[PDB]
This record gives sequence, C-alpha cells and structure tokens, in this order.
Amino acid sequence: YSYIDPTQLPYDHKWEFPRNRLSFGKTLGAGAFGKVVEATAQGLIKSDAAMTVAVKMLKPSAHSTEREALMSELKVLSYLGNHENIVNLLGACTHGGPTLVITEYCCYGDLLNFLRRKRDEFVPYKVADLYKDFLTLEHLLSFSYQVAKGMAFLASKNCIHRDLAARNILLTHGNITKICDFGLARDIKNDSNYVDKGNARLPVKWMAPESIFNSVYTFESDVWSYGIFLWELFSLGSSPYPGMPVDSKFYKMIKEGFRMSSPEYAPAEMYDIMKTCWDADPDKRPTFKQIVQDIEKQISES
Ligand SMILES: Cc1ccc(C(=O)Nc2cc(-n3ccnc3)cc(C(F)(F)F)c2)cc1C#Cc1cnc(NC2CC2)nc1
Ligand SMILES: [Cl-]
Repeated sequence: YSYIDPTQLPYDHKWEFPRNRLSFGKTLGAGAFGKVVEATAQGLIKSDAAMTVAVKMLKPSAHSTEREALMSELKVLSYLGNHENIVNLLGACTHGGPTLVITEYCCYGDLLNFLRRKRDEFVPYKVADLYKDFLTLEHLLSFSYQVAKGMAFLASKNCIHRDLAARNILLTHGNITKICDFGLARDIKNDSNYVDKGNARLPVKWMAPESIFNSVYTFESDVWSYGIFLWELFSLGSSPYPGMPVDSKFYKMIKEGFRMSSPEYAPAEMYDIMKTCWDADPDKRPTFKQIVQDIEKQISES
C-alpha cells in the first residue's frame, strides 16, 4: 500500500455521473483486464452540448483483484482532487453497473509517442516557421518542470506513483503535460519496457534498486523513476539503457553503481539532476520540491 491505504479513502459522491449519458467511441488503449475508451458525455456541462471525455473501465476478462484496484484508483483520484499537472478527473459511475472513471480527453496523446514523432525535427535553440510545432529545448525544460511539480503534489498527498515514465504522461495544447497512470489499460504483457520478474511484469529500467530487490516504493523511489524519465525526455524518446537486456548482469551493474551517460540533448544541469535522482542512497536523492526549485532557476537563466 506504501503510505496510505486506498481502500480506506472516501469516494465523494459529487463525482457520480449517470452512465446512460455516456456514448462510447473508439478504444484508446487496452491491457489484459482494462481499457480506456473515448466517449461523449451528454449533460456533463450545464449546456446540453455533449463534450468528449476518456473513460477507464474493466473488460469481462477482469477478476475481483482488478475490480478492487479500479475502485481504489477512483478513491485516490477523488482524494487527490483537481491539480493542474495531473490528468483531470471529471466524474465516475459506481452504481447501476461496473466502475467507470471519467477524465478529460488530452488531444496530443502520450509524451513518449510525441517525442518520437517530433525527434527528427527537434530544434535546440530558436524556431524561425512557428506554425510547424517543432519540438524545442524550451519545451523539454517546461515538460520536466511540469512533471516535477505534479510529482511534488502527489508526494505532498502521500501518494506514490510507482510507474512514472514518459508513456504515462499525456499532452494537451500549448505543451501542457498531465501525469497519468494507465495501469490495467496498458498491454504490459506485450510491452518490452515491462519485464518478467518473479510472478509480476514490471518497468525495471525505471525502478530504483531498493524497489527491485525488496519491493519497496517510497517518495525516493519515485524520484529515481523521474531521473529515468528525464533521460527519456532529453534523448527524445529513446528507451533507457539501450542495447542492454534486463538480466542478472543488469541488476548487478545497477546495484554496483553503473549509471547511464547523459543523453545527446540534455543540458549539463539537467543531467546533474539525473545523477542525484540515481543516487544509491535514497536519502541523498533530491525531493520533487527541490527538483522544482532547481528547474525553475534553469528556466529563468535560459
Ligand atoms: C480515463 C482515465 C482514467 C484514469 C486515468 C489515470 O491516469 N488514472 C490514475 C490512477 C492512479 N492510481 C492511483 C492508484 N491506483 C491508480 C494515479 C494517477 C496519477 F494521477 F497519480 F498519475 C492516475 C487516465 C484516464 C485517461 C485517459 C486518456 C487517454 N488518452 C487521451 N488522449 C489520447 C490521444 C488519445 N486522453 C485521455
Ligand atoms: Cl474481454
């Protein structure tokens, strides 16, 4: 559970929304047991106008474990409340059928795919041509700032993410990021970034050593994952530890202090943050609040 028990968190019934007022559309993503579909919600706004949303729900393949996980997810999201760097919960459907979790629809998709389709036209300094929506260094700095602020908020609410990575960051217009957790709606079975370890399938390359070797998730283990996320960002969407399978050698090398080199586009001061995030001692890692103050100053001087 880490610090808080989600089952004990309350569900504010102000979120409850009539499920008959949702019309399901295309599936945006799906795992073994859950999925996220695009939908239109009628009467979500005071005007009769229907607005587009995203809905997370379980599949008929799901078991009692996944049913509780989705309800626990809803409790956590309601407990967190609205925050600008987090995907916006809009409503939920809890009675009259299965649990539905309704969030905003983010038009530009996940950050990892965004980085990969923008990689070839990346601009390190200035854009002449503005209409092309070229990815810039200024954008990457802002991305890392917004995600750090979002994680500082989660930390202040005693919430551990456990799967922070570019694939779990959504993008809206103006290059605003929203931290997400697609969880059961991601096909982790066939995603090479998740690795068999014991009876589970885990994002090992994003995980801190203490998490790998004794399944502990802390404030500080999320900070490790953030450092890996920065490497993704400033490599423009590359997979971490390239050409290096997850095996006994990988775990040994990480435990003995091997760390990635700086990605091709990382400012030296952003790489400095990565190295501290990857400190073997979790107490020497920075906090998300400290990371926010660090990046803020970098942007000032940019
Ligand atoms: C519908 C939905 C429901 C829930 C979430 C979600 O993130 N839940 C979440 C859960 C936990 N949690 C805690 C404990 N157990 C789980 C923690 C976090 C947080 F905040 F900590 F990160 C979040 C996301 C969506 C979505 C979407 C969507 C996809 N695609 C596009 N658009 C692209 C172009 C097509 N837009 C929107
Ligand atoms: Cl199914």
